Amino acid sequence: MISHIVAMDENRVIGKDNRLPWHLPADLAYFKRVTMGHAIVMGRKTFEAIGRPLPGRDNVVVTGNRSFRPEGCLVLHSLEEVKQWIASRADEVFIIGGAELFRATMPIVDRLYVTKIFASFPGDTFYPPISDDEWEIVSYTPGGKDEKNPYEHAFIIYERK
Repeated sequence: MISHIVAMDENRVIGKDNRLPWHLPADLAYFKRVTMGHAIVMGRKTFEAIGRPLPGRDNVVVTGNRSFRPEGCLVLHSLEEVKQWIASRADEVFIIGGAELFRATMPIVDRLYVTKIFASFPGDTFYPPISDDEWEIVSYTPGGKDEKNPYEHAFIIYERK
């Protein structure tokens, strides 16, 4: 199936000035372990902030510009190209970002891996609302606050009701 994977704070902030306002190694390691060997799908801003394809993942970028063609990535330019690509999928695919792409794909996704950080940070981009009428928690794992991870957090998995 197709899944969203995202880290957000108490107010659903997912970014500030194209960067993350927090640093949580535990979440980066979780993201890496979960996405390893799988396709990750991201918008242009997300790819740009990363700068290069993530190793061990099949990197996919969704942007319209046909001149945008970073090395080591599949680029999907239209709603038709994205659906056809989605239609052939068999393994779990991860949409990793861009509030815009998260919004565009919410309807074809059946699972959300949400890392909730229990703190508030400056933010200018947010993950959309998760409807209680549409989603329900199927897994919840408290995270470990320590010297490397300065905030309480939790790894949550939602699936459709």
